[PDB]
Amino acid sequence: PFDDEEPPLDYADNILDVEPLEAIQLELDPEEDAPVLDWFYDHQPLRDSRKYVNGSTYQRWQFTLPMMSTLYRLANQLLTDLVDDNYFYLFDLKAFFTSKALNMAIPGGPK
Amino acid sequence: PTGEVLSLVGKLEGTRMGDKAQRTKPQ
Amino acid sequence: KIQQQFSDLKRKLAEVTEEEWLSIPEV
Amino acid sequence: SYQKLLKYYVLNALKHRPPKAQKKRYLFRSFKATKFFQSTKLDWVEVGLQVCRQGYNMLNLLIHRKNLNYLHLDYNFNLKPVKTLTTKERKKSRFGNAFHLCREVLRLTKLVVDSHVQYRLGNVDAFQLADGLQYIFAHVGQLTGMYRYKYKLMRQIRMCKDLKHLIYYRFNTGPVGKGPGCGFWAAGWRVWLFFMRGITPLLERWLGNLLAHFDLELRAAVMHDILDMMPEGIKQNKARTILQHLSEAWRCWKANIPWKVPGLPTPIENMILRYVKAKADWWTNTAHYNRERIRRGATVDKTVCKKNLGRLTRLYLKAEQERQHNYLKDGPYITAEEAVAVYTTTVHWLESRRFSPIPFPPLSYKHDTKLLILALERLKEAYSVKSRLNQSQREELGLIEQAYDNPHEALSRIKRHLLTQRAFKEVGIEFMDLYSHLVPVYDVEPLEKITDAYLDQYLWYEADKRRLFPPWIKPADTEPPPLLVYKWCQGINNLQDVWETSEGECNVMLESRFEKMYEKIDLTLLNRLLRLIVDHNIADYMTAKNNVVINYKDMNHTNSYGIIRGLQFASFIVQYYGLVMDLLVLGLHRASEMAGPPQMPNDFLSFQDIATEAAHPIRLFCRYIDRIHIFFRFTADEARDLIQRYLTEHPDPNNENIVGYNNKKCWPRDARMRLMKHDVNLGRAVFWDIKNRLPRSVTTVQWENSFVSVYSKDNPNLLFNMCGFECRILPKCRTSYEEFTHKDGVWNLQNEVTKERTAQCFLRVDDESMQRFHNRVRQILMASGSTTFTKIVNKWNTALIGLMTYFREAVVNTQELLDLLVKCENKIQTRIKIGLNSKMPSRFPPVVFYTPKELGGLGMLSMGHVLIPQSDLRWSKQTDVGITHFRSQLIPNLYRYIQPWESEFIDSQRVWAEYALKRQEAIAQNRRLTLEDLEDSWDRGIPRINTLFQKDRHTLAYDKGWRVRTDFKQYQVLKQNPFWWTHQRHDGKLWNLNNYRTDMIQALGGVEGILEHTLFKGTYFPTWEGLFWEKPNRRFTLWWSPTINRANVYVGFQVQLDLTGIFMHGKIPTLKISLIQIFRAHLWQKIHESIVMDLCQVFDQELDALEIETVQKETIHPRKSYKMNSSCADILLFASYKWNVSRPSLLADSKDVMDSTTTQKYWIDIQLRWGDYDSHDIERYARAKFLDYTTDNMSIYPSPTGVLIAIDLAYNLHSAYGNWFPGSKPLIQQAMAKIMKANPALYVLRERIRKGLQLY
Amino acid sequence: KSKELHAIKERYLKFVFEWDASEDTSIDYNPLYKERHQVQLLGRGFIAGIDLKQ
Amino acid sequence: KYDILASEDVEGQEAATLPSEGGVRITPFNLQEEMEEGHFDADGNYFLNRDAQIRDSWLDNIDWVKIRETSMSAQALLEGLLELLLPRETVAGALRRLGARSPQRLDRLSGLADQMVARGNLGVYQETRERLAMRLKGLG
Repeated sequence: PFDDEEPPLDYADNILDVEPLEAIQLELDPEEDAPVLDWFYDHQPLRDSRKYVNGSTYQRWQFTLPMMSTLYRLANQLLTDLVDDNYFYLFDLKAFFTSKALNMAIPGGPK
Repeated sequence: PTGEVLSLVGKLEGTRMGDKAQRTKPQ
Repeated sequence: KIQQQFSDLKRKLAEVTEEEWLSIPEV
Repeated sequence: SYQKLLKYYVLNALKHRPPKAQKKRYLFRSFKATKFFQSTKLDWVEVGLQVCRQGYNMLNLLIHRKNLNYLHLDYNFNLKPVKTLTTKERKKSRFGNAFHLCREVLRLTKLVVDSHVQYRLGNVDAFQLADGLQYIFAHVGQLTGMYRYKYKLMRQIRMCKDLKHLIYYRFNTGPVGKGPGCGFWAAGWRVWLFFMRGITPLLERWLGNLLAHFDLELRAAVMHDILDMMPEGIKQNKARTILQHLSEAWRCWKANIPWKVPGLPTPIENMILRYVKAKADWWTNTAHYNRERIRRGATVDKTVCKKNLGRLTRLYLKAEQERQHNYLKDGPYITAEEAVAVYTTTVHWLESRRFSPIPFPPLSYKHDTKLLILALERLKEAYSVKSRLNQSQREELGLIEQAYDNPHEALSRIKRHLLTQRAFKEVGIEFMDLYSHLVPVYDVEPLEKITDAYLDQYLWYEADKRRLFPPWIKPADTEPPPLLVYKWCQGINNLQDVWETSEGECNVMLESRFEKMYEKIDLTLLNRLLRLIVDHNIADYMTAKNNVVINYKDMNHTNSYGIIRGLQFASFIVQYYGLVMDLLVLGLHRASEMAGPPQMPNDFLSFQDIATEAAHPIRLFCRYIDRIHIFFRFTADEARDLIQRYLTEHPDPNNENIVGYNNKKCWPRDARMRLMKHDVNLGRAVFWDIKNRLPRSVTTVQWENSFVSVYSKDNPNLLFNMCGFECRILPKCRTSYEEFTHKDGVWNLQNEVTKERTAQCFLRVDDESMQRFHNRVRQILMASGSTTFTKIVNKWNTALIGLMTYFREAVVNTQELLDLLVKCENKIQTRIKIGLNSKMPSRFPPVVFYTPKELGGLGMLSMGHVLIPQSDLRWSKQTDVGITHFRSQLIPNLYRYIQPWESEFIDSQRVWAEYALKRQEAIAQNRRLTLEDLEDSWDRGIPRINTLFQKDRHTLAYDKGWRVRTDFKQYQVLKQNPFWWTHQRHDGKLWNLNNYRTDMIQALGGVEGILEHTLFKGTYFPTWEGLFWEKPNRRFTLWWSPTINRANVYVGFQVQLDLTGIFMHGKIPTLKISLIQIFRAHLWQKIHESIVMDLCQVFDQELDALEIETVQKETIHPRKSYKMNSSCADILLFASYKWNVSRPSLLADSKDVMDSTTTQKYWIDIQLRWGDYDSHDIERYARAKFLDYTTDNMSIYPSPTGVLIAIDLAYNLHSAYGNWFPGSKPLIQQAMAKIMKANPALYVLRERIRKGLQLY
Repeated sequence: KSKELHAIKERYLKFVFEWDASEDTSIDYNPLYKERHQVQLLGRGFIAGIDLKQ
Repeated sequence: KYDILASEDVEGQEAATLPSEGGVRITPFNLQEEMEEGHFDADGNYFLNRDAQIRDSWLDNIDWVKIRETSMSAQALLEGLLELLLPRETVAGALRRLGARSPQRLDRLSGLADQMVARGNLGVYQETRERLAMRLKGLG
């Protein structure tokens, strides 16, 4: 990003008071995303709300079902949407362990 | 094209062992 | 160790007297 | 990528270890507890900038703490040296891999933090920032280069690439096209965080540091224990005396002597004995380990390896002394009744043969002089032409030449030694280090050597005369081992219905070793046996000869049981004992049936009548020196009876006979022996039957060293290992069911009566033979050391020739041997390269190796697929017309130039039948067969037809048993003989590679094409035909210098030579010293000065007629001669008028166009160069330098118009590209012609390089 | 068929940044192990990552 | 061992002084440095002295020769910090009380503390005004 002979820019001179550009944030719908609309994009959401999070140490979380449903809908793009482990038949940890022990390779599996 | 020597395995199809072997004439 | 194996002969070494010491020949 | 990710997932889940229990200790709490740290709350970007600057400062402090200032670490963490870096300075700047790993980690941190700073300033967008971060975390090997300082980092780099592939191909779907728009950096970021978890302790330890004779040891410990148990007063007298006694005990143990010091105290002696025993145990263990490492292939120096062997010699010598001791204690291991039984067997056999006992040689034997000459010649074979002749070595030659001088006194001396000499001198022994097994070699006194050699020749001649040895005994003089295998296969295939198994008949092929044959020959029983077939005095001589003390360095024993096995007549003794063993094995009836009746004895494999052939299970028998090969044929009844007898003697209830069965693992599973119960039981039964006939005390046949292959209705293949050949006979009617083309390894066996192909014999090379060859090459590389490259290539060529002429078709069939051959060829080339230069080159031109020795190259015989690049067949030749370029492909392989064994045998049979016909038609004509006849059969016949026209052919006709003698030569001569199987004198020459050399020269590109890569064109010799060499690695590397110092083979180079115009692509120190000596005393500057002076004189002589005012010697800087980067003016012309000069054209550009301009001053520049093979084109060099210097700033030229003549000293080439005025072009051409005809300094350089090349 | 028989017979008788394609698996002969039937998830479940409209 | 050939044997070893020219390095005309690196034999070989040392992959191959590219008085400082320090406070306490953002007063106090720790005592930020006042009295 920077030249090879320029000392790093001082934070107090060129970055301290500069208003940063907007970050990547999805436009949460006001109604269908109500449970998570208020705290979704925070450094540590719900940290100061003793109802939902253990405390300042941020070591335990208790959530309500309407919030879990919203979080589950939002992340569907990263989710397999399978309901079973039959999909991994002969393609799971035990199968790969056996193939390694038997010195064989399942097609599409590790060698 | 390196100068490394390659195995003859699979490269003998067009050659026999006896071809190009010649005989000399008395001096 | 090596001295652990040689300990028996080392203990039996002190049994010898001094009359046989200056009489030890050289090669 | 998917599969590779899954692999590491499974490995993590499997290699997972429980987290160890510990006590909570936190580093940062400890830091905050001290008063040196304080806490605040800052923006992440500010802390990133602080960490970047802190790391930069800490690296600078590490660099500057040794007070050096010649390396600069910029802000992006690039460590560039300030100036050209000195060797002493190249030792202080050695920081370690940890330093550069930390520097590159800080570079990664700097990249991330600067990316965030770019985002914060507003230079880039959030999406651009995320894309940049993913690019950083994925393209880290292309942005940092950490992997150089730790190789394990390629795992992380490949994992990041795999994650990139997995993520992108889901990100880039539908409307999202392929391109740089993805910023899902959550995976690579994690991968580069778990790396920092592991190396953090390592780098902190480094920064923590940087910042604020086992046997001798055991002997020393034993001596320290003795001193601890010792009085303090006597420490300067007895400590050395005790150590001296321990050294004497060690020396005696090495020599197997009973060391004893009566003066030494009993406890002191006991402690010394314990120390000696410990040292001996350690020495034995170390010697065994080192021998195993050497055999496996571990590399060590020849001196320490020789020490290890000599250690092994002492162990074997001690074991042999012990064996003689047990025989002296246990007496004759053979029983008296066994002795009389074998003696009765032999006397019955010999009286059946009506044998006439060999008499003592009378005084006036018709051939005694002939046999003496043969013995002396055979002895001389050991002494090759060499300058290493010690007192005993020269004594032996003095004695054999004296015998040559007066044969009669020598014969009388021999006869006297036979009649009287019973006590002899000690025989020295060493060992050939065949990495598989150690072979003893015995050194006999030269007078005894001559006596034994004459006895060997005489006895072999008489036995061949009297037919003592039946045809089954091998090796025979009429037939080499490769023909032994062929005749054995044909004899198997020509038996009556040998391949029929409808009734259930089974063929059994057995092979064994006669274990410990030489060792277990009782000398008294030996004497008794020899007394029948030879005179009693001669028998007494030879038996007394093996009762002789054997010595090595210091350890000596007498041999009472074994045979010396190095004596000249040991061949005859072993071949007679083997005959007696054959009488034991075959029995008198079957032995007589095979041998035939005495007046009409049968050949190798034939009987008088087929009924005689089918009168017993044993159809064929063939004993080598100690190997035995027996071929049985059983009916169903016979096989079942033998199986029943064996199982009665050795019951097998649980079918355990299938466990210890030796098989030929080299063949495919369907081609091996199939271990069915009936076949296994039959093989075990026949082996047990054969073993029972031999008494165990005389000799033993061991199962684990034997191989019994059964051919029946279950096993369709017959297998045997004969004389190093791996043969597998497969009948056509049995499991073949396939049309076959001609395959090199396959022998088309046919029935001798119906001429129909009934079987195929597939051939292969023995695993033992391949390992022996591999160990030979390993010896060649390991024992190379300081030897010349020519000697290494000669040894490799000898090994390859021996292997390829012995195993002609077998090597072609054996793929493993082809791979081994290519590997060994590459290893030889690599060792030559390393000797040439330590750095391993790229694409070394093979023209260096494969060029014939007379042509300056090494002359490597090739057994591999080498593709000569088309860029290596280009050469240029310069005449007055100019430089002319020409071109000329696979390097020929040996195996094409050796005739296959099968074709050789059929041609030999046909040609010798032709010779018989020609000989009878000629003694009908009463003349002798001349050279004009048989000329079409010159290099044909396994006994080469040429042997009929030798001078010693009459003398050689009395040399009997020469093949077995050659086989036993390895047991007497310290040099391994690749040609142990054939003799040049008797069999002739069986191979011809002159055509190989000619096709070699053609393939490398002709004589010219080979010479182009050489320095020959520098020698300025008009032709190559009339030159000669003076018989060298320095001369070799200098000769091939132009093609070795090229930029292609070595890159990242072109360090300039001092006071010289030479670029050395790569540190080639041998080429460097050659070039220093060849350009001594400012030779390059003298060249430039003298050529400038010659041009100035030429131009002064041609001043007026070219319209010239004067010629000015432009000021030439002393280093301008070797100034390539820029240039200056050498010769300046003043016209006094305005010249009309043309467009810059080459010297040979007879067609030139006017530049439509005029000038007054004309500068002439000369650029000297050392062209390599790739860049010796003087015309391109001249044009490029002229067009670069004119348009250059550091090259000041008085006028835009001028010429730049470039002279290639390496190839004696020239070209001028600059402008030309009237008369300048032809005059300059005449000038360069004259300058290269008679320039004093150019002639000096040419003469000097000729001296350096040693080429006259 | 031919690869079928060959498999039967066989059974019974430098810094490389990118992975070598020779290390690939799933180069199979049985059409059932190449053209695997794709899960449809009742037409309502979908695979993660890939665009939904596709 | 074979006698290492002398640099006089090859002769013509001009004492070149220039280290490089036009980027490319200038090798020495004398084999003294090369002999030191690896000794010759009596027949022009190059047995290299076995370099038994740490591994520096950067150093063994440098990118093919790479690219070839006032203090105030101690009493004065103590007096300034004491005048700049409020009652019943350490220097760190003053920094905390003035850091809830006079900015220039805070800057001066932190600077004085930084110089003071640069003097050689690291216990600056853990000393109340009473301790430093007593220290100033002791030196005064």
